[PDB]
Amino acid sequence: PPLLTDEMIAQYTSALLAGTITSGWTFGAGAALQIPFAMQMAYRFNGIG
Amino acid sequence: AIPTNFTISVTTEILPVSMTKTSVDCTMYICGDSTECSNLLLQYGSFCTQLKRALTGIAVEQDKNTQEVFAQVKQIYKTPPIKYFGGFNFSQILPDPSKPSKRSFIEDLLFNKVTLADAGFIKQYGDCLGDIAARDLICAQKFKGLTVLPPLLTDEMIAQYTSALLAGTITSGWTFGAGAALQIPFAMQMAYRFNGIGVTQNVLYENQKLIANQFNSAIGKIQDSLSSTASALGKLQDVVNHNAQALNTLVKQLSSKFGAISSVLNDIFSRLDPPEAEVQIDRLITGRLQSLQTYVTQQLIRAAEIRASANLAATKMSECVLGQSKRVDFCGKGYHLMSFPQSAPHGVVFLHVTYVPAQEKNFTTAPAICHDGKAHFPREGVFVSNGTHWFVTQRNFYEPQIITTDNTFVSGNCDVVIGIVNNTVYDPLQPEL
Amino acid sequence: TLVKQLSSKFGAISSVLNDIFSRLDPPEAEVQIDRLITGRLQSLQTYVTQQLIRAAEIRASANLAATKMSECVLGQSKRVDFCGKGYHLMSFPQSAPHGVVFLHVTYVPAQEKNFTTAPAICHDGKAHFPREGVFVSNGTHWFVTQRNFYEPQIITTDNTFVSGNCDVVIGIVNNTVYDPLQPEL
Amino acid sequence: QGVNCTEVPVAIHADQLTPTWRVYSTGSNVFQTRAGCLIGAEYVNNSYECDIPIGAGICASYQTASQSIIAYTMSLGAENSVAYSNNSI
Ligand SMILES: *[C@@H]1O[C@H](CO)[C@@H](O[C@@H]2O[C@H](CO)[C@@H](O)[C@H](O)[C@H]2NC(C)=O)[C@H](O)[C@H]1NC(C)=O
Ligand SMILES: *[C@@H]1O[C@H](CO)[C@@H](O[C@@H]2O[C@H](CO)[C@@H](O)[C@H](O)[C@H]2NC(C)=O)[C@H](O)[C@H]1NC(C)=O
Ligand SMILES: *[C@@H]1O[C@H](CO)[C@@H](O[C@@H]2O[C@H](CO)[C@@H](O)[C@H](O)[C@H]2NC(C)=O)[C@H](O)[C@H]1NC(C)=O
Ligand SMILES: *[C@@H]1O[C@H](CO)[C@@H](O[C@@H]2O[C@H](CO)[C@@H](O)[C@H](O)[C@H]2NC(C)=O)[C@H](O)[C@H]1NC(C)=O
Ligand SMILES: *[C@@H]1O[C@H](CO)[C@@H](O[C@@H]2O[C@H](CO)[C@@H](O)[C@H](O)[C@H]2NC(C)=O)[C@H](O)[C@H]1NC(C)=O
Ligand SMILES: *[C@@H]1O[C@H](CO)[C@@H](O[C@@H]2O[C@H](CO)[C@@H](O)[C@H](O)[C@H]2NC(C)=O)[C@H](O)[C@H]1NC(C)=O
Ligand SMILES: *[C@@H]1O[C@H](CO)[C@@H](O[C@@H]2O[C@H](CO)[C@@H](O)[C@H](O)[C@H]2NC(C)=O)[C@H](O)[C@H]1NC(C)=O
Ligand SMILES: *[C@@H]1O[C@H](CO)[C@@H](O)[C@H](O)[C@H]1NC(C)=O
Ligand SMILES: *[C@@H]1O[C@H](CO)[C@@H](O)[C@H](O)[C@H]1NC(C)=O
Ligand SMILES: *[C@@H]1O[C@H](CO)[C@@H](O)[C@H](O)[C@H]1NC(C)=O
Ligand SMILES: *[C@@H]1O[C@H](CO)[C@@H](O)[C@H](O)[C@H]1NC(C)=O
Ligand SMILES: *[C@@H]1O[C@H](CO)[C@@H](O)[C@H](O)[C@H]1NC(C)=O
Repeated sequence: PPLLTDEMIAQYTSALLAGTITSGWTFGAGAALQIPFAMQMAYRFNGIG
Repeated sequence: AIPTNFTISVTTEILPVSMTKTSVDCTMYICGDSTECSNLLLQYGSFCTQLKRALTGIAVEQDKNTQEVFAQVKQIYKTPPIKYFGGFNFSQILPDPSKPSKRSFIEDLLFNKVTLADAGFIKQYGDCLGDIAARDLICAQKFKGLTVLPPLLTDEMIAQYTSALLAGTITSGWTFGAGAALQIPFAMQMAYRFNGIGVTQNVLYENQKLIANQFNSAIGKIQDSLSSTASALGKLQDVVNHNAQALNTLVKQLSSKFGAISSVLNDIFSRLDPPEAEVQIDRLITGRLQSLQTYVTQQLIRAAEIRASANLAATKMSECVLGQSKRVDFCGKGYHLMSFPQSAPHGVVFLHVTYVPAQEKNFTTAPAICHDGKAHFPREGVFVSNGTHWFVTQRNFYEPQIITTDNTFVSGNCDVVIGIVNNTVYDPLQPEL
Repeated sequence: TLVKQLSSKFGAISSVLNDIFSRLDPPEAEVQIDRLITGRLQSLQTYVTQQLIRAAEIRASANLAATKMSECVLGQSKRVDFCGKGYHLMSFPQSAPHGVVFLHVTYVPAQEKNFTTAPAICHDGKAHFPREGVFVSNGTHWFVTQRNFYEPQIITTDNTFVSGNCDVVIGIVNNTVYDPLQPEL
Repeated sequence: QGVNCTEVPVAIHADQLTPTWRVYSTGSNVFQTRAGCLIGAEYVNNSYECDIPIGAGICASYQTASQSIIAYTMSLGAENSVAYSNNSI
């Protein structure tokens, strides 16, 4: 049997998705920082020029 | 939320680039000093030619891997005799001339934790000709035909390569990877490195001593960590363990009878006539040939993994030592600044320097500012307010500035954006006139 | 090699099936046939294994070729030393038998010149930093120019931004700033 | 490769040795390396680029009529000290 059950993998994916919605990309380089979603989309639009 | 400080952190990364080059002798391993077996072995075709030809591509590609990983500069740069790089202290990684070879302190620490066995890199016959006790693992294997070839590049040449790379990346920035080396002060280079990751230069020029102190503390910590603890250079030890264990298994597999009368050629030839000795000899020969083929197969399989690791190491080295990388989490955790290469007996070690913010604080925002019936957006930054007045800051550092027409641009009307607030913007033309 | 390995006795009388089948009774002919067949089958198995090994290297090269196509050709890579030596401009693919050829176009600086530089300019007791570029001097006067080319310009208020006081920067110097609004008024 | 010189390549008249080459191939310009001691190539002090790798940082090449094979030590590259100053670009 595999070491990691599917429940743990689901928990990992849920954590990643919640982090990337509620904090943008800042949670992958330190501590999570909250920011409204519209402003995050504006930042990404600036990113694509 | 917006941070106030930041932290300079230094990490480590280990990647193998090469493995030991080996060679085998077919006749000595199979027959072992018997003329009858040697004459009979000529009837099995070209198995030995196949094995000898397959065991040379690995040996040549090890040198190819080392050359493509380390040899990336046409010239050999040197640091100036006077060393003052804007307050930073690089003495822990710069080469030490008052010592055998030109290895630095970190490299000297590294060539003791993992160098458990340097193997028999061509040891002479007179080293162990039956004198004294001797008869260790290396000498017992050599008498069965298994040898070990020496690498093309000695450790001194690799140390010279790393020293040239590190001196070039200190004294010239990344300009030495495109054309010729162009000198530039180290402070004005860290200014570029900070300006790359969304932070202005006045952040660095007004916090230089703090940067230097944090970098020195981090380098001291990384020096202590390698000397202490379990010395996590385990990926460089697994290759050596696997090679030695495979060779040991190949040696031990020589005593199997393979369903014959005996496991020694001479006894079988002495105790039986050729008419019935032929079957036993054929059984032994085919058993030992099948035993030898699998070792070649496993070595050929492991060479692919070593090659993939070497390619990854070369890519990381080119894209992180010779320049700054914007890829996320490719070189360390955080925002990449600059990295240094160090040498290992069968690999390379990087010291990534990153930028990590800290000490965040709570705020409130607004997408625009409807003043005089027009929506004003931030040119580069974000609107924040501590509760009474609104400001424009950066995104990775807290530095408020008053709202001005200089750092805002108007676009459209203020009746379509959802979260507009009310405030005033100051035009610098009015106060002087 | 696979073709040439078909002329090996493998311990039998001969490497010819017809010769062994004749001249001999079935009880020993079958023994010789088994002796030949074992080797003639293990050789083919070895060849299959070697081909299966080479396929992986070929695929690992094809993936890199596809990535290089998609990044260098269909765009402009900013990663160092990926699409050629120097700053990348564009690439053109060409077709070769069992492969692909790229013609990377690059950009390399040629002729250099020494200069003296300063981090900031303290004019009215305030440090001025470049927006984008450097501060350079040809001996008497000071200019501002971009990093990758030599194009000096006069220092103005629309070309530098102030920050803080000029008692913190280590190597600040003295100069003047145009402030182009004043001469017009 | 793999053997000390120690007179053993000659092995007394070369008639009791497995190779049947001439004794001239055993007596010539003798050089000792880390990968086994080499016969028939002269050693030169100057360093060039590697042409025919030998091992342990030793290369051989056929260079000047053209003389015999010369064995040297490979050169990593040229020398260039960058004129670094703290107010220069
Ligand atoms: C940002 O962090 C720095 C250091 O992490 C802070 O400077 C420290 O200030 C305390 C105040 O007593 C001193 O005791 C420390 O010695 C300082 N650090 C060093 C390295 O000397 C600074 O105060 C922080 N800024 C804010 C706004 O909190
Ligand atoms: C850079 O760091 C090294 C530490 O590795 C400093 O060397 C130490 O200097 C102090 C005082 O000069 C001595 O008491 C220590 O014994 C030194 N350590 C070693 C290992 O020699 C060095 O001084 C630092 N650079 C500067 C400019 O101070
Ligand atoms: C929010 O920040 C602003 C900017 O500093 C504050 O405005 C000044 O605050 C200082 C603090 O004592 C006062 O002395 C000044 O008189 C304020 N400026 C003006 C124009 O009145 C503001 O007070 C801060 N808000 C809060 C709630 O602390
Ligand atoms: C800020 O968040 C609050 C909380 O969700 C928003 O209030 C919601 O607004 C939507 C918009 O129609 C309504 O459908 C929801 O019913 C509201 N929530 C509740 C609990 O009633 C608010 O609109 C947000 N601010 C802005 C400017 O969009
Ligand atoms: C910002 O100020 C404007 C005008 O000063 C406000 O717009 C007025 O909103 C009221 C809502 O009760 C309307 O009755 C008025 O007709 C609007 N003015 C005009 C000129 O049309 C706006 O509401 C203010 N925004 C905030 C967040 O207070
Ligand atoms: C440094 O550069 C400045 C500007 O390019 C030079 O100043 C000008 O020099 C020319 C000489 O060709 C004179 O004709 C101009 O009148 C000068 N302009 C001013 C405003 O004085 C300066 O000579 C250069 N210095 C050196 C040492 O080369
Ligand atoms: C840059 O210019 C400033 C202003 O002219 C200089 O500051 C003054 O320098 C004089 C020279 O000794 C001192 O007597 C004054 O006390 C300084 N003013 C203040 C407010 O401290 C500054 O010295 C100049 N920079 C250099 C390197 O000479
Ligand atoms: C910001 O506010 C939230 C809710 O009031 C609080 O939980 C959080 O700790 C605050 N952030 C910081 C950095 O204190
Ligand atoms: C700058 O001057 C130094 C000596 O002062 C010299 O070695 C160097 O070559 C000069 N720079 C260029 C680009 O020639
Ligand atoms: C081996 O060669 C070396 C030359 O480096 C020589 O000094 C030594 O006497 C030789 N013999 C032995 C047994 O080491
Ligand atoms: C050549 O090198 C040897 C030792 O490597 C040294 O004894 C000799 O003096 C050198 N000769 C020259 C001309 O450099
Ligand atoms: C910059 O270089 C000069 C000359 O080499 C030296 O006198 C000066 O001390 C250096 N700057 C600092 C801050 O040490």
